[PDB]
Amino acid sequence: ASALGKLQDVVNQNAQALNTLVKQLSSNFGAISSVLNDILSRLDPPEAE
Amino acid sequence: ASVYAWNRKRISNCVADYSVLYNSASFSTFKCYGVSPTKLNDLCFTNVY
Repeated sequence: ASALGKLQDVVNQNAQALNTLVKQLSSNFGAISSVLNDILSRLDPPEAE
Repeated sequence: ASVYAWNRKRISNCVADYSVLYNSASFSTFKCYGVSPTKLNDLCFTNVY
């Protein structure tokens, strides 16, 4: 099953990039929370910006 | 209580109305950090001290 090394490598690289992006959707980045809806619901626009 | 040995009361399992406190005229200061005083009747918390 080791014949198709390059094709599997390419598939794995693309999947890794997509998974990294989706996981990056969930880092605080310094804000109060990593979810936008709670930020909008808890704070007024001047303090939520 | 004194400044030291300050009281600590736990509040849970209730319907909390925060418009009664904000509408109070006596309160000279009502600073809110991390939350909007107007957007307090729309939230839900686990424990209030």
